[PDB]
Amino acid sequence: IFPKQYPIINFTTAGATVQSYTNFIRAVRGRLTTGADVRHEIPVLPNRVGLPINQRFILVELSNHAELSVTLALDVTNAYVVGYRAGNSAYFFHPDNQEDAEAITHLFTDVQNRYTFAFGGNYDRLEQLAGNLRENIELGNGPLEEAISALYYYSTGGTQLPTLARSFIICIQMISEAARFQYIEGEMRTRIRYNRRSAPDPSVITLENSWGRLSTAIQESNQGAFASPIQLQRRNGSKFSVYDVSILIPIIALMVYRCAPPPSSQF
Amino acid sequence: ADVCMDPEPIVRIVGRNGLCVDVRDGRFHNGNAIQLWPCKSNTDANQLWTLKRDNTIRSNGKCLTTYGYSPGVYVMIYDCNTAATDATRWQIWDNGTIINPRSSLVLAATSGNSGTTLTVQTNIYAVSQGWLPTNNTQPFVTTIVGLYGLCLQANSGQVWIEDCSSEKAEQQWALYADGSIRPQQNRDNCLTSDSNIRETVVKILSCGPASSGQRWMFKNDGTILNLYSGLVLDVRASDPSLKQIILYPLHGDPNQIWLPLF
Ligand SMILES: *[C@@H]1O[C@H](CO)[C@@H](O[C@@H]2O[C@H](CO)[C@@H](O[C@@H]3O[C@H](CO[C@H]4O[C@H](CO)[C@@H](O)[C@H](O)[C@@H]4O)[C@@H](O)[C@H](O[C@H]4O[C@H](CO)[C@@H](O)[C@H](O)[C@@H]4O)[C@@H]3O)[C@H](O)[C@H]2NC(C)=O)[C@H](O)[C@H]1NC(C)=O
Ligand SMILES: *[C@@H]1O[C@H](CO)[C@@H](O[C@@H]2O[C@H](CO)[C@@H](O[C@@H]3O[C@H](CO[C@H]4O[C@H](CO)[C@@H](O)[C@H](O)[C@@H]4O)[C@@H](O)[C@H](O[C@H]4O[C@H](CO)[C@@H](O)[C@H](O)[C@@H]4O)[C@@H]3O)[C@H](O)[C@H]2NC(C)=O)[C@H](O)[C@H]1NC(C)=O
Ligand SMILES: OC[C@H]1O[C@@H](O[C@H]2[C@H](O)[C@@H](O)[C@H](O)O[C@@H]2CO)[C@H](O)[C@@H](O)[C@H]1O
Ligand SMILES: OC[C@H]1O[C@@H](O[C@H]2[C@H](O)[C@@H](O)[C@H](O)O[C@@H]2CO)[C@H](O)[C@@H](O)[C@H]1O
Repeated sequence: IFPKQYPIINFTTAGATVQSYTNFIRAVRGRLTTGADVRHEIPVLPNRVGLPINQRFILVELSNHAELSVTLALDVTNAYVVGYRAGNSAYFFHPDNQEDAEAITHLFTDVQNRYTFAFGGNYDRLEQLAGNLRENIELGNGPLEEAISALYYYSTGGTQLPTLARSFIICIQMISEAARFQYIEGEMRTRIRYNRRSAPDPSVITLENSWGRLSTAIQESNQGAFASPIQLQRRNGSKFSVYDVSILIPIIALMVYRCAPPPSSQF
Repeated sequence: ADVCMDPEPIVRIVGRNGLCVDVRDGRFHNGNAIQLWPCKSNTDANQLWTLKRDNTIRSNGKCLTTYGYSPGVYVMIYDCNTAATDATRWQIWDNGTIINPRSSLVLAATSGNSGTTLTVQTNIYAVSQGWLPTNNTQPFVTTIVGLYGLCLQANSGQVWIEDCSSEKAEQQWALYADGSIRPQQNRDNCLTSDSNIRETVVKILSCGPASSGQRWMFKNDGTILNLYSGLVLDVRASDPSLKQIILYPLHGDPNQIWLPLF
């Protein structure tokens, strides 16, 4: 099927600063959504039913000023990493359904030969394979440099599975998760500004595990909002429950599509 | 999957100074006054409201109804059948307004005194006209981080941006259901600008007038908007040391981008 050429946003961790982080993420965000569907002020991503494969994935090229470079394929419908190309090689997480496995075929069509992992890129799997939870894995510019190098040397043979999986958790959190939430983006910019290496707080973990849940809650909400509180965490492990959309508007940047508007028009 | 199946949640409606929308003395007789009252812990029907698919708000079988379509009339409870169909009708907006679509006469509270009867008034986007459907009766206490990673800080009558000493003369804020941003240690004090035009006069002045200018929205694009004037919170010159947060139109630069860090 596919001709065209997917879109490419590149970032470099080399002389990384809070502005080039910030402009990397607006450029990712502006490449995931088409502007058509905003609901209670947040953008909604495309529906994977109605989508041509040429509109399906965007490409992120990351590099080091310390040599290497890798390209991650983001899926436009959930902003999440499906795989990557390193050198002459292309590696993909194991598609969990028949529609997706056909799609992934169109990603890095020039490569010598594509390899499909036995595991998925859902954190559950990746963190078991790293032997370490997201709370023990640090985030910051210096973690992503390392991760680009680990990703790059799995093609050659440094390889080592725990470390690959730990590099995947760092990339997905500093690109996909930061695109989805202006809270996690700013969290990553606090680390770059002060040269911190820091494991993410309980706040960050809960938002990430609630992305699909907040997208449903906001989309089937009423006006005002919602049929059930979504419970969330503070930076310190605490409390609160959310019953409405207004607190969520400066904190979710993108939502996955759950249901169409009441006709093509609303919010 | 499907067109979005929307619901009908049983929620409290919280509004000026933190008080919940209430059916007076717990009685449902046609004509009884809806009023502002301290929020209750328990399940008394007179403070819980069902947002129905047909756009009526219902405490215990009866609808919140406006007396008439004029600035000044009170809001009362009324059996939905007997009551004039589009006077039982209300829309709840993302920016905290419950309107009755017959001009923009808005649910309002004109005193924030316990027991005040609710009236409908013309829409000037004021604190006495911001409402939140929520069963969460306490405001959200956050730190607001803005230009160069600096925190918003109030020290008695002024507010400016300074660095986040995560314990300091405070810089933790309570964000109320009426749309006000209040300095957490003095909670009957409000982030206030005598807006309409501009400049620093984003002071900390009592919440009591409940003005437009004391009402603020945190938008998706990171700005803190004054709903009324249409201008956003702006650090003068992008210069933290001038110690002034003015009000200015949206250009989109970092000195107008803020974040709620909880
Ligand atoms: C914020 O806070 C308030 C108060 O704390 C919460 O209020 C509760 O809301 C829940 C869910 O919204 C309410 O629960 C449901 O009410 C249903 C009523 O149904 C009618 O059912 C029969 C037929 O089944 C009809 O003939 C008759 O007219 C009944 O009145 C119940 O059906 C639900 O419960 C029971 O359901 C199953 C299956 O039917 C029964 O078999 C079991 O007996 C089961 O126990 C359920 O009660 C609840 O009533 C509300 N509390 C109050 C006011 O009592 C808000 O939900 C919360 N807001 C948010 C957004 O979180
Ligand atoms: C606080 O929160 C509320 C949230 O709604 C804001 O209110 C509405 O503000 C909107 C802008 O978001 C006003 O918009 C204009 O809306 C009009 C029609 O939309 C209705 O019609 C369609 C279908 O016909 C319905 O699907 C939809 O659901 C609405 O019922 C249009 O007249 C406008 O379109 C035209 O504008 C100009 C023409 O001058 C051109 O761009 C085009 O011709 C364009 O077609 C535009 O869409 C809406 O009227 C407001 N009122 C209400 C009750 O919704 C508040 O404004 C906000 N407060 C603040 C301070 O921001
Ligand atoms: O209106 C104030 C307050 O009234 C409570 O109701 C009382 C009522 O005032 C009293 O006369 C009656 O004997 O018992 C009722 C329940 O305590 C409401 O419950 C409360 O919501 C407020 O609305
Ligand atoms: O006057 C408020 C307005 O100032 C703009 O900025 C100028 C500033 O006036 C002056 O010191 C000099 O020209 O450089 C500044 C940087 O542009 C701000 O852009 C605007 O946000 C307001 O803060």
